[PDB]
Amino acid sequence: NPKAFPLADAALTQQILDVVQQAANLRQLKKGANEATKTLNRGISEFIIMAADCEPIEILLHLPLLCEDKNVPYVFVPSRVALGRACGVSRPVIAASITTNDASAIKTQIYAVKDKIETLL
Amino acid sequence: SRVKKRKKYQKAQKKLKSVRAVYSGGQSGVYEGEKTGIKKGLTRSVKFK
Amino acid sequence: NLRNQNKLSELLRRYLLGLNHNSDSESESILKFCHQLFQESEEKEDFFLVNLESSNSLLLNSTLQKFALDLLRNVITRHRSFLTVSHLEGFIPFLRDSLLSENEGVVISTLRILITLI
Amino acid sequence: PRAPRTYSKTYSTPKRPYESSRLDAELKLAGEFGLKNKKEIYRISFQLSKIRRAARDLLTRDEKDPKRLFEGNALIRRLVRVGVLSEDKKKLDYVLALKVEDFLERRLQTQVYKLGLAKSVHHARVLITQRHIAVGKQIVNIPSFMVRLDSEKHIDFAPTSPFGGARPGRVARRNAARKAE
Amino acid sequence: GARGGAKVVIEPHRHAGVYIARGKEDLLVTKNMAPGESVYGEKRISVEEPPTKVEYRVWNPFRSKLAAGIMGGLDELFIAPGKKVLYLGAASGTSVSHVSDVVGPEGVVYAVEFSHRPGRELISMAKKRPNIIPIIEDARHPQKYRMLIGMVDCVFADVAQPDQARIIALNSHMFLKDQGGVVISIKANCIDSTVDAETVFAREVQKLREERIKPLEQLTLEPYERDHCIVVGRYMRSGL
Amino acid sequence: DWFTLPKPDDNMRREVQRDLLLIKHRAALDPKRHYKKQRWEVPERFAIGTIIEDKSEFYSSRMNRKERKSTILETLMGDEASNKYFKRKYNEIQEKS
Amino acid sequence: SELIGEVIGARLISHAGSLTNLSKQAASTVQILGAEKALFRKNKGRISRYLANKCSMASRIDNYSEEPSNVFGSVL
Amino acid sequence: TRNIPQVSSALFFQYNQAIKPPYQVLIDTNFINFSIQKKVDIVRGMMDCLLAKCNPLITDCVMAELEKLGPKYRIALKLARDPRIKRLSCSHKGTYADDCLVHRVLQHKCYIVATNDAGLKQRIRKIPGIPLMSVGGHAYVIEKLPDV
Amino acid sequence: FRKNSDQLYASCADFKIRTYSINQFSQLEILYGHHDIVEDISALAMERCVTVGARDRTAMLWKIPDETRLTFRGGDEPQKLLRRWMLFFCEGSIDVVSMVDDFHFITGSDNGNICLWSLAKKKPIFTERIAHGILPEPSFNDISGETDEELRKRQLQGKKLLQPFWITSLYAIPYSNVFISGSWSGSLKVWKISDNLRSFELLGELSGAKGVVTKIQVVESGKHGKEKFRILASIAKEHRLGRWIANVSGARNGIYSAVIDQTG
Ligand SMILES: [Mg+2]
Ligand SMILES: [Zn+2]
Repeated sequence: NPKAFPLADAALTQQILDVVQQAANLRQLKKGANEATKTLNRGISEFIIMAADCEPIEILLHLPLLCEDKNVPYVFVPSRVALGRACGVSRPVIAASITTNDASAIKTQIYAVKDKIETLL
Repeated sequence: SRVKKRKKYQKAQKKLKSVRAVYSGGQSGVYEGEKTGIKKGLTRSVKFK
Repeated sequence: NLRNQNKLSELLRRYLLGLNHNSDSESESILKFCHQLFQESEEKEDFFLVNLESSNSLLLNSTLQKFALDLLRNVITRHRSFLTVSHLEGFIPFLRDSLLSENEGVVISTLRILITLI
Repeated sequence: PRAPRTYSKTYSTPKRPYESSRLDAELKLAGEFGLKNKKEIYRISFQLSKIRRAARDLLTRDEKDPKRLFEGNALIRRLVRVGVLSEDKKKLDYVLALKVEDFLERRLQTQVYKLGLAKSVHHARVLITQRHIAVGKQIVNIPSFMVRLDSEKHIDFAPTSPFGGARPGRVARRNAARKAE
Repeated sequence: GARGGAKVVIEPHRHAGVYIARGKEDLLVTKNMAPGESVYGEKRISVEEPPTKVEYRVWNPFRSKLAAGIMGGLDELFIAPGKKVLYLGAASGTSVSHVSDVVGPEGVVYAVEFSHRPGRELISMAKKRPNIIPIIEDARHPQKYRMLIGMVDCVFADVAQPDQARIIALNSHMFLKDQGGVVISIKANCIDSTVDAETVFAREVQKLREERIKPLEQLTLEPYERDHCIVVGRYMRSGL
Repeated sequence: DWFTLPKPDDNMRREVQRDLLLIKHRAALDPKRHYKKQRWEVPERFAIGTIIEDKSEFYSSRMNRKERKSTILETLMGDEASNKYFKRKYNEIQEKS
Repeated sequence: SELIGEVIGARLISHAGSLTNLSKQAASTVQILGAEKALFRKNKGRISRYLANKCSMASRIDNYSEEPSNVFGSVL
Repeated sequence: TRNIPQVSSALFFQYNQAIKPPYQVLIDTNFINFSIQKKVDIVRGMMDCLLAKCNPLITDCVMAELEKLGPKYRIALKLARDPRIKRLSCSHKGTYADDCLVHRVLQHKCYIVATNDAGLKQRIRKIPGIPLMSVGGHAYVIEKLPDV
Repeated sequence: FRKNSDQLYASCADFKIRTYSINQFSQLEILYGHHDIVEDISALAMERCVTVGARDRTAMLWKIPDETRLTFRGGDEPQKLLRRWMLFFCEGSIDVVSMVDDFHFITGSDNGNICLWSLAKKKPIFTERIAHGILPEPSFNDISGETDEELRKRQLQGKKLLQPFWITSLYAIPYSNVFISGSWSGSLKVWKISDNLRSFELLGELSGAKGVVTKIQVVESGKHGKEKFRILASIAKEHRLGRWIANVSGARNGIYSAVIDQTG
């Protein structure tokens, strides 16, 4: 019913943010709304993460429209500042995307969180 | 030997493209059409008998 | 199997006879115990998992229900005091349920107690 | 005389080495993981065969048998520790489902390539054999090193490496000197 | 390549209702139903005919799985002019609009979709295309929309769901005609990522056989997509 | 009918005939391009069309108007690099002949 | 409308083809969407690009709000 | 219209990079006798030969093949109906098993063909990337399976 | 700094801890074992330093002479916590640590959890959830552009979007039962450890500080019997590591001071 939906629980958010930090170190992470929009256009996005307290929230309601057109899992995290911390950037991040790479060292973790997100949806 | 097998493999990958098409990252840039042409009366379809 | 059930039934009967001479039968805790027995009685994964090999719950509940009804009748008959409406009011909903039970023997025990409370 | 020191062969020749499908398999594996010769593939195959045969013997045994429980638990623990088997497939059935590619993917060469310290598997091997990669505090110069789950995060450039903050190699300072002169 | 100002020569495809635009690079192109506009920003080709200006739309294999099938060289496409069509998993007009062109004004396309956000664009696009009837519902409960759907000659399903076979069976039984067409696009990663691609196809084909659908084809969609194939089958109501 | 292409007119112009020739022999136009082998015949029905871009595709995939021409041939005339390759390649074949 | 102007904003929607289309499109292309009529127009280019993102900023709010307000447009 | 069937994406030249454990195995009618004849259990014998979980499959043609045999081979029929053995439906009028098995493997490169028939085996070997399983001596043997 | 000595312990973002001898101006050792940035470090008279691994959620005490390390992990899950109760925020990262004793230490998490630890026990012995409270809920007039107020309220999703304060600072006076915690809640909280060293309680609060408390220090003077304590805490408008935290109303850059006297 709320525009930001589904919203990941405290436990799931924790699991999500760990993956985001790992992707950041391996240069598998795309940060920011417009970058995530570009990746969806490319069909290289594994899944995307949005902050539910985005100010205002209507800024990131286009990515879900792109996702369900492209069948890409997505999920909301409560805190943008917390999301900003995991990405490794000095500023809040309101959207991020995991790039697809079939040779990545954190393959197993991404599918682990991916499967949960599809269950949530 | 490692160098020899390296060259042998990369040579093998090129041949596999000739035998069958292989995914090469998908679309890059605007869709410029099929470069090598469309064949009309040809089907690569494996039929159930 | 049925033969082992008969062996068990004799054993439970011998337990009931023991309770008759037990001083706990004279105490009121036994009715609570009978109450306790009554309420207690009432593809892709297979794709990987190796297989190398080519319902008694109703019976359990029936046996427990039989034991509690038989015990309850024995206690009230032996000590007149517990044969009262106040003490046996709570067991009425169990009696009506037992009257419907498929097993005839527990129903027979249900009839035996009802005749006692008539 | 001194008591014997035991030894054992770590690999075994395959049954029919000249099978065309087998030759293609070895070619593909060596190409992916930058293996020097067929001896490495034979070694990994022999180790996998031993593991799978032991798993088979244990599975044949009845459930809740002391030997089955003990030995299967030990084998699952070891396979999980080395990282080949994941935390959520801790059963002997998934041990029988293992493949050579999993063990190859745990090699320090492949891990160095994946983590981004190197631009190719061969570059990873060259970096390893030149004493540039340290797993924690220890320099490892062996591509066949098997990396555990915990050690995975500690792979880095060694402190002594020119890439790890030490002084530039002989070539770099030689060029700098001649340029200075 | 096919820049804005170039010219190309159009000529009929082997399948009715499809066209090729030759040149330095050829393009698979379908005749537009609502000329003068693009639904997902595709390139369009204008032809002067005695004069009226008919307009054509470029069909992108990389964006639509159906076109990739034609690129692969599918022998039989039940999608044809004057043919009723039931498009399952119609995320938007990216592929439905092209299918709407092929059937033509006489035929109709029944677009079925579940999620609301992509549904709205389907409604807006459908208002431009009279032959498209949008059904914003779950394909898992066909009895919900049983009135809105008559007989359909061919059923096309691109739903990305693990148990899509069940959805296909229920719709085919109620709606698809005798000897009717069935076209399916399968992505093995959704159904079972544990096992390889080909086995997932083998399991899917068996399920279709169990559902009285005789398979006529499978075709892999590479190089346009990984781990994808299109299965074409005919429905034998009496018995497989 | 809605799905029928216009017929070519008999005694068709020289430009349209030639455009068919270029498509027939498109393999030789560029040294660095190759095409699937195909025996191409003139289709019984066809038409000549002009591409229309998306307005977002301005910089990427648009031809400026001066270079837009009435026939595919004289566009290839506009390309200097293509002309240079043809001028050379015709020189050797004549020398060998 | 408030950010740029009614007529210019109406044009930008027509270039996109629909308000929904404009919102879905990335920031860089929105700049190039109005690059024909100089809708948004080295220092000059920076303002155009900066304004383009904000123009993309406003479009999303209007499209996905049932009754969009002008409070965010003003501060934008 | 001409047809040249595509080369399956699962095959790297003569290497089938798709058949990996657990395996799916097609059982031919004669395979059951030689399994019984040698006192080799179908599941365990397959599992011992490949050291992996093996999922046998019997098609309608092979199942229909057994019923016509008669009382003499009742045991083979009973084993074939073992619940662990999954069934495959058939969409070809002929009840012949040779064309059935050959067609299935030509199409989907996932199956190990379990047969001892010389004629059928020769047909399969020409088909690339098809592991061929047979029973000989005391236990099963896999020929074209590099992972072993 | 190791108390009353010249050894210096430095925690670096390369997941390593370095040790230094200032009197000699040279590097002694490089210490390995953390999986993620070693954000904070503490030291006492002995050589047993403790460190915190941020997202790795592992506090490690290191025995330099013995060249061994002890690993401590919280292992707290809001699922079980709620059921034993029949808002709890899962631990996200650990960012402050200070050693009360050579056999005890405390750590602060980004979920507002202050945990007491003992060397014997790997798990926490005592925990204080949401020590600094919950952050203010975002304003409804700003969450969404929809005119109708009821629509904007829905976007708040009740209390689901609420998040707890972070423990930006945490300091314990050596070999004492009192430690101070800090955040941008606008007040310093002083906690007292029980004499039995299995629990602590909130002794008091100081609201003078307004801004992000990046670090806290304590200095004392006077006779042994009668001592006055001065608490100095650096105050900033932004978090020390980054600028993620939204501007806090009334925040100012300065050094907070609070003098406290003992009487009884
Ligand atoms: Mg060295
Ligand atoms: Zn058959």
